[PDB]
Amino acid sequence: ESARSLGKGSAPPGPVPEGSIRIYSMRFCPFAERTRLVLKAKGIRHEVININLKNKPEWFFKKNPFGLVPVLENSQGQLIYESAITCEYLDEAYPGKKLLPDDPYEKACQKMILELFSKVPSLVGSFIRSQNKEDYAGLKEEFRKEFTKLEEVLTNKKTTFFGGNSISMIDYLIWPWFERLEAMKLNECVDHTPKLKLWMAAMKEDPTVSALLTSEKDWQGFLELYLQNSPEACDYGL
Amino acid sequence: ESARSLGKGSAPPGPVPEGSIRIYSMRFCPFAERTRLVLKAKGIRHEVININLKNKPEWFFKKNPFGLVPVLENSQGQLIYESAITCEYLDEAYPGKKLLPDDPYEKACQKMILELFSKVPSLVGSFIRSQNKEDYAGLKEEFRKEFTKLEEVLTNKKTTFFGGNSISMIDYLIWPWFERLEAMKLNECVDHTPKLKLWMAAMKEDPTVSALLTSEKDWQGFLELYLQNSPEACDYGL
Ligand SMILES: *CC(=O)Nc1ccc(Cl)c(S(=O)(=O)N(C)CCOC)c1
Ligand SMILES: *CC(=O)Nc1ccc(Cl)c(S(=O)(=O)N(C)CCOC)c1
Repeated sequence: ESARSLGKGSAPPGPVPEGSIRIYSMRFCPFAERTRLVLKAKGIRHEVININLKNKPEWFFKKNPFGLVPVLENSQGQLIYESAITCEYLDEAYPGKKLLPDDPYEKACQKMILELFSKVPSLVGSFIRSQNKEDYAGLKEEFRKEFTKLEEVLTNKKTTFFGGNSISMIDYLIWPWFERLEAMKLNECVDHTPKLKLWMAAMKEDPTVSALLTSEKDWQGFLELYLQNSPEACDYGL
Repeated sequence: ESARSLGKGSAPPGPVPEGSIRIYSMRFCPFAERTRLVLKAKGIRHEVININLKNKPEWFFKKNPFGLVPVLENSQGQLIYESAITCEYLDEAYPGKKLLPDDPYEKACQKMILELFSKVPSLVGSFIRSQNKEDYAGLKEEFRKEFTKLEEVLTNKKTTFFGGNSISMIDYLIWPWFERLEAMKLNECVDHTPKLKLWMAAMKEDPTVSALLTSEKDWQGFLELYLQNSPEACDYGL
């Protein structure tokens, strides 16, 4: 019940309490998962408001002019949007495990890997446009070309994760699209990328990843409603 | 002569000397201008190699797998690519005026403005596809819609520049597309954005901006060669 989304007609929410940060999220949004993985990895006390992205509250555009999740709002009333900006803000503003390195070059390397990854989220988009076994063969080739680039980074570094032998920001920033691969029937696309495939196994063992992972049944329930343009897609399961 | 570009058949260059950083650039590339504005604003000793982007040296893909400028290479042999990553790396790695704020929220704000700007560079692309007075009217409307978003930020802050009353990273990151507006005959697109129009006048007075500004005759010379796919476009004037 508590996780039910707010949509059109919902009262603007009150001030974020001191000692807490608020995320405007949607339970199946991969971009907002980035921000929730960081909040959990850093142990930041927070509250979640889920937004019905099919049936947005008008007041939500006061939080983010683009009308997109994720959005952070703190007790001072500051608003931060764009998933990679929300994650970096949280790593700098809060104590705990640093997810980005302090060294400028190593930090730039994490960003360059994110850049290597930057076509993957629009391919997941495009997966919607796949109607038949022919489009599905092309889609799989497109994922393979992108995954080879990430495979090369792990072969150069010979580390468990993209930022070294410990999980760091860059892993959490790319993870949500890998999480969705099995439910999209694109698991085979890591078959030519053995290190990327072991990276996925190591990610699923991470306490933070494991605490936020959605079951394939849960993601399928969402997608089917999403693809009808159902106002209930966002509240699948509730 | 010294600024002449290296292209196909050119010897791989030697190691970057200690005390210097190298940029792989192209004299009329707006993305690489971002990095050169930062190098100049921060007083960083550097050397420039200009790349013939129409006739790339094969060795240039060893600097950047994407084959794009800008690229930084330091004396340790580290490579940094993507214009916004090269600029942030330089602000963190070198002394002088900080171009990004230390406060995490104010830094996130600069990034959110960059996000507001993110459609402008592909419209400049698209300006190439404009053939006639009708396409030019549509193009102008598209620039206006984007410029209104930046106009709102200056009206909210009531500062000279996008990051406060002093010029900072965010100004240098968006400047190169405004510099090119007069030569593209898109000067009129700031006519409904009076604060953005005054921001352009303040930018042209900045010592760093003014030191790197290319004349309209120089940019026209480049564009005409560029649009023929001339291998000499990059060396216009030399
Ligand atoms: C927050 C969010 O879900 N944004 C977003 C925007 C575009 C696309 Cl394509 C996606 S998706 O790849 O997960 N897919 C279409 C399912 C929809 O997720 C809302 C997500
Ligand atoms: C470095 C660089 O010039 N990159 C680049 C990539 C695409 C586009 Cl469209 C441009 S441009 O908007 O300046 N224009 C097409 C002129 C070409 O500049 C090389 C630049």
